[PDB]
This record gives sequence, structure tokens and C-alpha cells, in this order.
Amino acid sequence: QTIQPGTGYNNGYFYSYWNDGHGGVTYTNGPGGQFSVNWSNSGNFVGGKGWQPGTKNKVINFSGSYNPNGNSYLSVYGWSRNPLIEYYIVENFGTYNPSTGATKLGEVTSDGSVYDIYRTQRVNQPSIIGTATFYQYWSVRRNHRSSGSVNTANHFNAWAQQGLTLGTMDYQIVAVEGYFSSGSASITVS
Repeated sequence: QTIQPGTGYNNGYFYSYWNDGHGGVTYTNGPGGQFSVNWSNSGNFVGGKGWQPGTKNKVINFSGSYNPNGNSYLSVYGWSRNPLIEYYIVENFGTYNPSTGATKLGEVTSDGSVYDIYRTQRVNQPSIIGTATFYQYWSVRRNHRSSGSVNTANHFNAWAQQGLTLGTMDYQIVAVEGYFSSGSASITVS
């Protein structure tokens, strides 16, 4: 069903929906691991389905339609504790590459494409544990797609070889993030 920002379990999958309060976004929990997002002249928002907690070797499958009309990303998104890390495995994006201004650490080949690895530090920003300072890890896919399989282990191993030491995995979802744009998406996670 269409819901206001929140988290929980729907049809077997953990979901998380958040928005800055700007308005213009509609999130709907669908059957199985499906969710739909329709936005128009939105603010910043993040919504998706997955697991709570996630694992370090989960192979995530996603399929559906992703039609951004501006700044938006489609990716495997999650958090880690001890160390506190916010991560993104970007599969597709709109008009803005989220790695812009980040520091490139290397590259990794996974699931039919090379990904560029980056890292950034967020100081005194909100997190799953409150206002904190943490690193943000990125894996940006060169060949964009809206359907496929993501072997998370390949990314975590690549990040580890670069100095990342993931600790306790918190939530892990396939999410659509929008940033003051418009668009629509219907993704099914499994």
C-alpha cells in the first residue's frame, strides 16, 4: 500500500521509506519484493525493499522499470556498524553521477560490468545511530541497467582490499533515491 515515511516488513521483505518533507513523492509497497515510486518536483527521498539485517555475501536480484527524469539513483544501499559505513552499489542513475567529487580508490569487475570504487567522508551527518561522522563507500556501474543480479561479496571484497573493514551489517535494500527531480520506478527484489 501507499505509505508515509517509515520502515518495517512487507510481504516477507524489509522496507524503508524516507523523505525530507518537501513533498512530491509517492511510495507504494507492492506484492512480494515489489515497491513503486512516483515523484514529481520532489525533494530528497530514499525508498526500497530488501533485508534487515543484510549479509556480506548476498546475491541480490532486481527487475523492473526505472525511469528517472533528472537526478536520481538506483542501487544496492545499506549500512554497517563498527565501523559505521553507509554504502552504495549504483546500478543506474539519472543526470548526475553520485561519485562526482568523491575520491576514486580503484575498479572492480562484477556481474557483467566494471565498477569504479570511491569513498567520501560525511562529518556530523545523520546516520542509523544519530548525528555521526562516517565514511561513504561507492561502487558505480559503468554499464547502466534496471534488471540484473548483484553479487555483493565482489564489492565488499574489493572495498576490503582497499582498506574497508565492514563490521556488523544493518539493513540492505535495493533503493531508488531522488534529488529534486521527477520520475517513476517499479522494482522487484528477490
